[PDB]
Amino acid sequence: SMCNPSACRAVGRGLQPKGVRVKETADFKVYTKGAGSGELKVTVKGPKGEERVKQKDLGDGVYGFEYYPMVPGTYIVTITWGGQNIGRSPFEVKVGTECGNQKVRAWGPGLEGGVVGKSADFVVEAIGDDVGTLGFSVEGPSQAKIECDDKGDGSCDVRYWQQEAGEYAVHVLCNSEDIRLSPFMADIRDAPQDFHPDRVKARGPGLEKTGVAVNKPAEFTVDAKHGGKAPLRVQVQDNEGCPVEALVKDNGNGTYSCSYVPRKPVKHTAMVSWGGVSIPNSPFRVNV
Repeated sequence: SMCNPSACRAVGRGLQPKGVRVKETADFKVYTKGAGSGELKVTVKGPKGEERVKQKDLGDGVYGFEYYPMVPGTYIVTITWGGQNIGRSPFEVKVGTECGNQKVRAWGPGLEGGVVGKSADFVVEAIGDDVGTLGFSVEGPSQAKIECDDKGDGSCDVRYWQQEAGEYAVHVLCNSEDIRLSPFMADIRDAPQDFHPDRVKARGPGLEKTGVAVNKPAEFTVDAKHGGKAPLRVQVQDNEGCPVEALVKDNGNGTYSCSYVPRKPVKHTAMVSWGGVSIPNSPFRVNV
């Protein structure tokens, strides 16, 4: 027909051994296209026995799943294609209690996705002023090379590099415990041919080191004519973890007229990724 479970992949935060906490949605996807004629079965076993599992057909042999852990402890996720375990099934998942006082937060394109052979980066900035020890590790189809530089500013930049497509688990640890939402599931894509995230320049008043005022429409342009075709993502937030609104007008030629309005003369951070990869100079730290 013929059944071939080795062509199946099971990825998602709901399958990671550590990091998931109670009252969180534990999500994961299963890829089955190309695995021949078969049958997918997903079971989640917790300390309370059977766990409810919501399934959603994502098209093209991809199926999304969500279970909702309520009590800490060990959960087992069994994923089978024609009676044979898929990938690393069964998955042992240790669900923790509600996270305590967060001393640090993390955001950036490298926590959500990236491109093969390209740098996947994010930033980890301090909450308050109680200093500790930050830990980083990345698990996936290949061993990523991690680099992070303490900046004293309280926000230190983190980068990891790989050369294999797939989903990676990025762990940010504060005093040897996964911070909230850690591990972060990054979807690393294979590089399009014409796509050059390098050379995607973003100039403008809204991105300069100085010169941005509060309640002013701080604009900037993202010229990307020789960068292939790939989605543009603009994300802005202040010194706290609070996002502020961005507006991205596709001007139709390959350039973009981007706008965001700050609402505090406090330092904002504007991240511009092209095809899931930080363009040069991003993260833009703007003294608004």
